[PDB]
Amino acid sequence: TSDPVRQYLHEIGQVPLLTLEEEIDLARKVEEGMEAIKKLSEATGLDQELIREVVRAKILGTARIQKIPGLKEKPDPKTVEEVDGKLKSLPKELKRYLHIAREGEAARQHLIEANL
Amino acid sequence: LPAGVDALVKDGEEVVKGQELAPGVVSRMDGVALYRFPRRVRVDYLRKERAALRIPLSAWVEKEAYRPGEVLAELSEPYLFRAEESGVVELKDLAEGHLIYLRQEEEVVARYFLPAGMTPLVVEGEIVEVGQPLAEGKGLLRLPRHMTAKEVEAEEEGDSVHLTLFLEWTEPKDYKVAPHMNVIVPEGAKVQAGEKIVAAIDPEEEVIAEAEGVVHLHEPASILVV
Repeated sequence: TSDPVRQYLHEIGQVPLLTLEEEIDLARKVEEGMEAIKKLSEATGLDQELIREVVRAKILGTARIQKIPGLKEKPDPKTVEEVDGKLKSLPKELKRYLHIAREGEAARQHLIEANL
Repeated sequence: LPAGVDALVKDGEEVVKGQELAPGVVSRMDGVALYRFPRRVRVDYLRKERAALRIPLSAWVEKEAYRPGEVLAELSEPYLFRAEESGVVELKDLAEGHLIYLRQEEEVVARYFLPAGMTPLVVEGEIVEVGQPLAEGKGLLRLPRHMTAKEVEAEEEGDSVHLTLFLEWTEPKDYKVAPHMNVIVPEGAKVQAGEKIVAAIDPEEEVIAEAEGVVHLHEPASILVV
């Protein structure tokens, strides 16, 4: 009769476990992403968690993350989009750390799901 | 993919339904195949040398650049190749071919090239003399199959002709990757000398390019075609 527990059980059953290789690769990709954010903080002169969340806004869904934090958290066109445009002004060595960052961000999700 | 097995298709290449991506792996969907955790990483290193060989002109085939496997000269009778200089020797066997380094004290005197079929008459550490026999061609004697040749230099004062060559080739090398390690440069990537091919946890276990060359990836733990 539509058990809520079997739902979650088979939902986590879809994503397989992770051996040593995959695990180490994941963690390394994550720390790489975070340190990438650390350099990108010196890039445009921004904070860690700022750009870190700005990455999420472009990954785990676009409008939905800024739409329902609750009535007031942070403005989408104002304190978000300008961060996207401000970091778009940068050359190769800089602009690549962005992709490294988001990559690590995805790796974090994969890590959490694998060990669920 | 089973451990100890390579891939038939190189990384980032189109594949078809039914096409074998491995002896045990057959793709069910047309797409782009991608390597997952290569267990082994090979490399090809470039080797440059400027090397001399003296052969009778009544033998030698006229060529500007000999290539791998390309037939070199003729040599009717088993002409002995006699050293034009004196020195110690360094016998370096390159595949089917050979190399002789005539050396005095620190720096070498001269460096001579032995094509496949010209057999070394000396042994590394032995001494030679001016005009002393170095190698012997049996006739035939074609340039080896892993090595190329550029920049012909032809000097002939008589029946015998001295030939200087700019000889470049590819020497293979193999690195066995670990789970600690993470491959950086892509497939067939042209790499510099001293660059880090494959990183790792502690740099002691890392992979540093021994010379200038190209990198290859093999034995993927799995192959994901999308």
